[PDB]
Amino acid sequence: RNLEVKFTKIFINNEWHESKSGKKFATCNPSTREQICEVEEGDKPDVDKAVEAAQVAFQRGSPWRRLDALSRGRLLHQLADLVERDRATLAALETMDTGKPFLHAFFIDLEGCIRTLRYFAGWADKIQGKTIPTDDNVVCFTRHEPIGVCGAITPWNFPLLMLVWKLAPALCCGNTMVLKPAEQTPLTALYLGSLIKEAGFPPGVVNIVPGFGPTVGAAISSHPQINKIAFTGSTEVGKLVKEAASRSNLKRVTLELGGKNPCIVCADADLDLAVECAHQGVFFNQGQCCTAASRVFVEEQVYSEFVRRSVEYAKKRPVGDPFDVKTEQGPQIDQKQFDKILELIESGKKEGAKLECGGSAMFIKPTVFSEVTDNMRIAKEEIFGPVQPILKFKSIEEVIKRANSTDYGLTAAVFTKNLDKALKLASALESGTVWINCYNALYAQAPFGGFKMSGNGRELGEYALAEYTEVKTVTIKLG
Amino acid sequence: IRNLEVKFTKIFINNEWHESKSGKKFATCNPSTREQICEVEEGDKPDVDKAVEAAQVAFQRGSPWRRLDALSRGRLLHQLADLVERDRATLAALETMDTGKPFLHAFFIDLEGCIRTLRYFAGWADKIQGKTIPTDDNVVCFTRHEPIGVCGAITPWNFPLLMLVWKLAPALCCGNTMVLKPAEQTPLTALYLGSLIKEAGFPPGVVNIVPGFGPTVGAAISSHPQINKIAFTGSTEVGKLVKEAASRSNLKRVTLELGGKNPCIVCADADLDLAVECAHQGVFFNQGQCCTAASRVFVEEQVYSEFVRRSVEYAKKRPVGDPFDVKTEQGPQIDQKQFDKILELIESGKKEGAKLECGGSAMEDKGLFIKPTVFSEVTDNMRIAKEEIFGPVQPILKFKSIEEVIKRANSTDYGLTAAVFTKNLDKALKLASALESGTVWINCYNALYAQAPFGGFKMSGNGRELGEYALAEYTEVKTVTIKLG
Ligand SMILES: NC(=O)c1ccc[n+]([C@@H]2O[C@H](COP(=O)([O-])OP(=O)(O)OC[C@H]3O[C@@H](n4cnc5c(N)ncnc54)[C@H](O)[C@@H]3O)[C@@H](O)[C@H]2O)c1
Ligand SMILES: NC(=O)c1ccc[n+]([C@@H]2O[C@H](COP(=O)([O-])OP(=O)(O)OC[C@H]3O[C@@H](n4cnc5c(N)ncnc54)[C@H](O)[C@@H]3O)[C@@H](O)[C@H]2O)c1
Ligand SMILES: COc1ccc(-c2cn3cc(-c4cc(OC)cc(OC)c4)ccc3n2)cc1
Ligand SMILES: COc1ccc(-c2cn3cc(-c4cc(OC)cc(OC)c4)ccc3n2)cc1
Repeated sequence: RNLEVKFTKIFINNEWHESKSGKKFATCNPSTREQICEVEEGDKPDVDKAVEAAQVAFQRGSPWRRLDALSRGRLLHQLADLVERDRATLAALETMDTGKPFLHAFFIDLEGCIRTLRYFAGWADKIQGKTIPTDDNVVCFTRHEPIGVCGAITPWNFPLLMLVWKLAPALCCGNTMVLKPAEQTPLTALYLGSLIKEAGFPPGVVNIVPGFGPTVGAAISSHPQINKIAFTGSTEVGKLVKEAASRSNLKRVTLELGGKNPCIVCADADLDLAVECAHQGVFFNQGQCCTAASRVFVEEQVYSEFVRRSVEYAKKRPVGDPFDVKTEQGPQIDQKQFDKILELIESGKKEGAKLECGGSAMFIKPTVFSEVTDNMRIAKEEIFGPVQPILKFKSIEEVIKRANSTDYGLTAAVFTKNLDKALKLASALESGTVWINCYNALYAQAPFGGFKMSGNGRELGEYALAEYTEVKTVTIKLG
Repeated sequence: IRNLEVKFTKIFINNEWHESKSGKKFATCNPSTREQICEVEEGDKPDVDKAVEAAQVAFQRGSPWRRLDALSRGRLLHQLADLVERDRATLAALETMDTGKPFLHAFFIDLEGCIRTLRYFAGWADKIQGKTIPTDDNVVCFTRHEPIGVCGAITPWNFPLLMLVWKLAPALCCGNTMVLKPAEQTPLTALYLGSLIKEAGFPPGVVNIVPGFGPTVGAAISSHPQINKIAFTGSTEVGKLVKEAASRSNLKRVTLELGGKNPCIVCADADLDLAVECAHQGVFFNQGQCCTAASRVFVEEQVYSEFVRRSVEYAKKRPVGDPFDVKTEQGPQIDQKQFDKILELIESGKKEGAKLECGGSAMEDKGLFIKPTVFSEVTDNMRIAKEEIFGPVQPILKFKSIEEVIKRANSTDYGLTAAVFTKNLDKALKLASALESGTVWINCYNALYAQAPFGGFKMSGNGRELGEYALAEYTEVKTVTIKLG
């Protein structure tokens, strides 16, 4: 209920720290506008410090480096155990900090945090190079060593999850990390730093430096002693991080960004499954989600009954308090976007699109657009709010071209009972994940990540391990 | 072959030759005789835009190329490698003409390396393999390793045709399409291959070649919003530029290979005669102008002197002269910028206080050649020891303990390659593990195989080439996750 925030400082070498400037910023609560607490405002000197602590704890011969590969997973299981223990604490904090429904934060976010952690615990002693057939007198092989100090920079929509998805793989491969969390949502990250010292990782293996994007985050992406970065958030902000990494240190960068992620309904598709899952992927977590559906193509044979059954759904879903055990949808975080959404609601009005339900606030009331075309703004642009822009199509080959036309591509969900229509579509769509008769079906063992401008690199899979290893070749010649 | 005329100097788009949309041209010179081979078309963004739209369409869904069978793709690559072998002495000549590589070197290394690489990756085409992943009882989930799309490739002058092939083979077996820009210093063989690409029967628009200049064609490729992936072999300087440009627009995926301060450790318990021979050809091969050249040579005290003495006779004994001669080992350096720039670094050596055991100045001024040069008593903070010299210079150093030289070699930001010589099982391996280098040879030098990946650690690269690992850089992972009733 009323839960005290106990950790608010820079986490470095498993000791709690103050800004080298003593500056502080103050996270608030989107549910009820209320300053939660005051967190230390780190910055380049603070970063500079943690990055050194990471280099030391990564140095050869350190207690971290010498750990038996399986004891690396022992820790990772220990940390997951702890997360498991203090689970609702985290769900509570993550709710206070983001305004997610407390259950949503308890059964999705933290279930994902716990599962993702143990999955990569598995991999710690299964990271295998190759032994390669070359010449008769030559032993050749490759090792998959850890890259070094790893930079993690995450968004406020799934703070602890987006954070674990980078921490779990990075630590099993045996890097050390400097973590830098949103400003909107720094609480759960800072908690996990307690759990990290408790499970007993060596000091300096993980370090957290909360603060601001252009200050702290930008210090990371430019730092000469960080060897890799993982970023989850804004397309355009990723562009800069890639740039800075390139200008300084040539570090390895992997990004996960947004997208106009399509949602395709065929004539023979289960309609209640299609309509409802199209709903879960436009209105879940208040519409702000890496996996949200910018576009919803529907074949002419089921258009109106699709559009009709859709508007029935929007009006019945409960809004209100986040600690509500009867709600689905809390508030938005930063009104900076609140403006441009219910502006975009007029974009479709202005270009000739029927608005079948909703279109203003009370939060925003869930909205639905029929008669939408491709060229309208409300189908050209990502929307971090509930806006269901429903289009129409004759051919499978038609919607293939239409849905693939944007420069983004992180998610596509297809709905059909037909075997040929399922597979033909999946193979064609230029999307990192293609879901079929389901939405937001993320698993810790299937890689997530972007095609085209939705990012580069993958996360959550055996493929994740690639982004946290440098491949060394040994080539030995005998006499 | 001697007075062989250059047949190929135009731009290759959709398997048609072309002139500059501009009309301009530019010359390539023979560095051995310092005279002009001929003029090639100078491309620019409007040329690059032409080729990209070509490639964009040869990769379009249902293209002859995309509907093509997977093993047939393999067959074409095997087909193109046949042609190379046939026209091998044409190409190797062209390569020596353009670069002053000893011709025999280009025919037994360079071109050999090209055919072998084309064949390895030809073999990977029907064996690009994704995963099926267990998840819940009611879900089928699996991954496909789709091709990326239009892949830029941009390569230097030190191995013009080999650096091109290292990218073309994997990308082409993986089902991509390509816009290639060779170095302006060395455009001849990249064009010849384009002739063979067409003969081998590749669909038009699957490979395209626009020659021209770094800032002009190069950057137009790196920034182009419809190119989906770049490979770059070149300098660290240009390397940071190209990754930056890709970041600024279209967020392309970028893989980079760019030189190093490549350590060559020689332990006291070392076949010394092998160490001098390999750490000699290691330093000096290809006129010392190599991505993997040997720059800092660490030797243990117990053997420091007699190593140096053995290195210095090799240096004088090793033949320099006409590339077409069958007894040559070191042709000329590539151009005037390099020759002066290397000659200058020599003086920093003299003037930073290091015994000039041999050579030390250029010879027979009417050529672009340099006396093979050795140094002694070279300390760390010294200039010959901190910077990539791209030429014949052999700075030797003293070292005491293993842990001394582990720390000393991982002191740079580079780390493309390293050699270690010892007979000691634990030394070789302890060194092999601790060195921050991409490849680590042991009791050999310059041992590249297509099956083994090659690439940089730290500021020497991102990603790899020539291995099953190259496929990673030319495929995009998709996850298909089906749910059942
Ligand atoms: N003003 C507009 O036109 C407009 C419109 C809609 C949405 N938006 C975007 O919505 C975003 C919502 O926040 P978000 O976290 O989901 O995305 P984001 O890109 O802001 O996420 C950035 C993450 O990285 C850090 N970061 C921020 N700026 C950085 C920089 N310049 N260099 C390095 N690291 C940096 C932050 O601390 C946070 O961790 C805003 O950042 C904003 O760009 C803006
Ligand atoms: N006439 C000339 O300008 C000229 C001639 C000889 C030598 N040089 C210089 O000699 C050095 C030799 O370097 P190297 O060839 O080993 O590698 P490099 O990094 O100089 O060039 C690698 C390749 O990158 C391409 N490139 C160059 N600059 C680029 C840019 N800004 N954007 C995009 N692509 C670009 C070029 O076509 C070249 O083939 C370079 O400094 C080179 O430019 C220049
Ligand atoms: C309609 O009722 C449902 C209630 C609940 C679920 C449901 C989804 N879940 C997802 C995870 C998980 C793990 C992640 O990283 C591994 C990422 C991620 O993002 C979605 C989710 C864990 C548990 C879970 N349960 C489905 C249907
Ligand atoms: C003294 O006994 C020998 C035994 C074996 C060899 C030997 C090594 N080789 C390496 C290549 C090759 C291939 C490349 O790409 C695949 C790149 C590259 O660049 C340096 C070289 C080609 C031929 C070759 N032969 C020599 C001498």
